[PDB]
Amino acid sequence: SSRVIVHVDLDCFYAQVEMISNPELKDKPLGVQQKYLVVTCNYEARKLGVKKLMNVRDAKEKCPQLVLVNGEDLTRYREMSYKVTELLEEFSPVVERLGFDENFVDLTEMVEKRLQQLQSDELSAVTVSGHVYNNQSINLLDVLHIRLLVGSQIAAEMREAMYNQLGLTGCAGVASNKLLAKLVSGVFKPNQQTVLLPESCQHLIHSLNHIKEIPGIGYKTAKCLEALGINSVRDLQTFSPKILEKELGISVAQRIQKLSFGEDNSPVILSGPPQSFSEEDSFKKCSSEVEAKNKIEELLASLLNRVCQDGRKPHTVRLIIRRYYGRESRQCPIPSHVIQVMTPMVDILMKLFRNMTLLSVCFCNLK
Amino acid sequence: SSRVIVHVDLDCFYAQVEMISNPELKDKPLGVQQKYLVVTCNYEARKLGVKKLMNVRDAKEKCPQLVLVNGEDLTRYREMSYKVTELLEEFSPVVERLGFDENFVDLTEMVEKRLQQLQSDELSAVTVSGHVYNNQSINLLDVLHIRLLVGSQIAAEMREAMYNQLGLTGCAGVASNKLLAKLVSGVFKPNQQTVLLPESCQHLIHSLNHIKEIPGIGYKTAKCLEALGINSVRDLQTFSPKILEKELGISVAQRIQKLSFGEDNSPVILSGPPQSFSEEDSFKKCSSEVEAKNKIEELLASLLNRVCQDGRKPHTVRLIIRRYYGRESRQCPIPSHVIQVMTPMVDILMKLFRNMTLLSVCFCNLK
DNA sequence: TGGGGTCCT
DNA sequence: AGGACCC
DNA sequence: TGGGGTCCT
DNA sequence: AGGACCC
Repeated sequence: SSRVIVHVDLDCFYAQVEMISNPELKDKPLGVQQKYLVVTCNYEARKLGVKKLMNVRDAKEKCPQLVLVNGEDLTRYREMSYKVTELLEEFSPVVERLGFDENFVDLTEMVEKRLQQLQSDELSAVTVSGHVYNNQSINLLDVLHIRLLVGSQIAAEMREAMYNQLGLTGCAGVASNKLLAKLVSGVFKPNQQTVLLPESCQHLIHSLNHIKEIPGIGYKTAKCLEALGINSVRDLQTFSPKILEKELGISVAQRIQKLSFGEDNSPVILSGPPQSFSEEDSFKKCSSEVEAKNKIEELLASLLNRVCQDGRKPHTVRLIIRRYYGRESRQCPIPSHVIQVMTPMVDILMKLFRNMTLLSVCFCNLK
Repeated sequence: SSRVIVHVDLDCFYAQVEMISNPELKDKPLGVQQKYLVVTCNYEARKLGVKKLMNVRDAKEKCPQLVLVNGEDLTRYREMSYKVTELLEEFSPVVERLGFDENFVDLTEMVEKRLQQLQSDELSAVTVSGHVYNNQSINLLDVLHIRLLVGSQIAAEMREAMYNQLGLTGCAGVASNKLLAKLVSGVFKPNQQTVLLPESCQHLIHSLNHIKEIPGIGYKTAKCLEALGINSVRDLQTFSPKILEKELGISVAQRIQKLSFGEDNSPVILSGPPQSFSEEDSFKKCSSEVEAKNKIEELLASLLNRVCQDGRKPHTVRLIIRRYYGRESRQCPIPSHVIQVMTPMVDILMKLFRNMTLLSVCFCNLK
């Protein structure tokens, strides 16, 4: 029943991609910006206060030496993202993407195939590659420890190949399910890896400071957990199954309570090609109304080329909005013959507009 | 590009299935009932006024000689339904179900495979099997007429095999798309078949008396069409694309307007095994409230056995309701280990009940 | 106006 | 989750 | 608080 | 269609 999962997490991904394109930014503290935000920055900058998602100003007045590059156009990041995934796919086919810079790979079959290949002998010489989560002692006679170590060896090879073939660094974490692998991948933050032995599971999960830090617990369930008194991971573990059942509903509840013990049975799912391609414009005050379909000609132009390329054709169009959490969409089929340019598409987007701080087009339901 | 589609439509299906089970009903006018309704009756009864979906009383006082059988339990009808479909599948694999008693089969490849097998000779001796829609003359030199005739030959073989192997009669209609095949299957009503030549398409579509008779136009779009003045099929054909576009939305509108010309590009889709299994109880006044989960133990019992059997296991449960058009549901996952009896299931159905004229359970999302 | 079932938003 | 379609 | 993306109800 | 999650 037991699995060996690796979580691969690329360091400051857009900044890496930009640092490869312009090497005069390598030494220099680098911010990648979108509108008013600094969405990511390389190491040099991070250390001098720049962070997470700061202002192009609250972030410049915490570091004047800031280089900025625009990363609103996601194209190159998207391409390198799939290069990474394809590369992990070549190790083992079942790879799951999470955003552009994370991948889970189920290494179970591969770890076993290596283990069967060793003679009862070199097995005593199995070693770990990278850190062991809470500096825990390894027991070479524990079959689960041996498998996880062989998994940390695959992980280090994924990272070496990602570096040698694509020029990217990143972290990895090896554990027995996706929750834990992703929790432990970030213990040694910059370009390192960690393996979690079973005995330190509670240590890792109790090292969290709030239940929002558990992947799967979002902005909204966390506010509901709070309203109940639940704040630490231990409060969640010990809370009444009943009340939570009856309050977040059986599904959400009996799932996030397992997560609070480090238990998570969800399989790594094969992502394969994307289910949709969409593009957005942000702009606060700026869409008057009707005139700003011009906007609508551009996301199309961009998208059309991308949609093209993949080969597969979209059979659904969608348009999205906000005014001054709440966004609206209208969907419709894409007329069959127009599948097989812009012209009629703009038109069907323009009643999808009229039946109805930002605008987007999505191509969904590819075939 | 051109297709040959057959629509197979079983005569008074539940009554046939019951007439096979109890032959002392064969001569006798037979109603199959559910609650207060006579949902179907065989020929003998139909002719003496009994119809469609009448009262067990407004229908008995239009015919006192009525035998009634209960057909609330859909089990045997459901089994014979799939026997029919499997039998048509053996002619050509792409068969689409519509309710328990209709199937579309795309005969295009099969008609061509027969045509290639004939020598330039016997081709002049191709004949039709059954009626030609508006008594239209056949042109043996028209390649579309020849294909449709070979399609009426496949149809007659489907009907003979359905009769010889399963003991069921029914109608068939052969045409160039599903709209037309289904429109023309019912021209000769009891146990006969009709083939539609292209030149009589407008005749058939204008023989309709209201646009609700066009398959795809339902209760709600028909009321909207009315509100616009649109009543005949010809009003719909001639109505402003624009207004209708802008009023039912581009998708519904540009689709039902094509239908009003007899044009319909939708493929016959392979139904294969069912996407869900559900059971219902009706009862007006009767669910007090909480106590009537007892109800909830039964639909389960029934369902569990069925779900079992198919082999494939449901990963989603759902519960449905109405109070005194509008029904409510709550869905949730089925706990993994309980996939692999009743006990915990009733329980997860009973919070799905408490977060919340009739009740039902659905097993969906089989795997 | 039963007792099913499918796909779309 | 709910609407809309079909039998 | 960008500019993407996925699955569920 | 909209909510909820993740990066």
